[PDB]
Amino acid sequence: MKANEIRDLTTAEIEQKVKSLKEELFNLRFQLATGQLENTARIREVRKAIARMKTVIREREIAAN
RNA sequence: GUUAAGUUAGAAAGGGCGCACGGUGGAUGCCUUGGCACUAGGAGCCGAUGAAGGACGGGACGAACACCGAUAUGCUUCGGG
Repeated sequence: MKANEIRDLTTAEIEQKVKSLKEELFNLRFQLATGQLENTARIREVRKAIARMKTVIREREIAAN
């Protein structure tokens, strides 16, 4: 997964992919708060995903600049 | 069993001296995760590309330490295991 963010398209698809898993994160926090989420570690790994694959965007932008 | 007058062990409310067994308390013994004085070498600055230092906040519960900064208990990317 540490490579796919570079391998796939430059910037376009990562954007709505960010918004999609941010949707997932919001849903995860809501089910956590109401006390129904089971697979907890999902909450960690989605945030890790967000961090890494917007870090990729930042480094790509600065490198291009 | 009476006179009569003489003589003395006897006691324990409690207490004193030793003996035994306990409590408390943290002395002494032993130890060290800290500290002191120094030797040899490196280094002797940081800051508007925002410092030193903080407040606030981040974790599958929530406080505190430590780490971190809304990419928040971390990440990408060269290595070592």
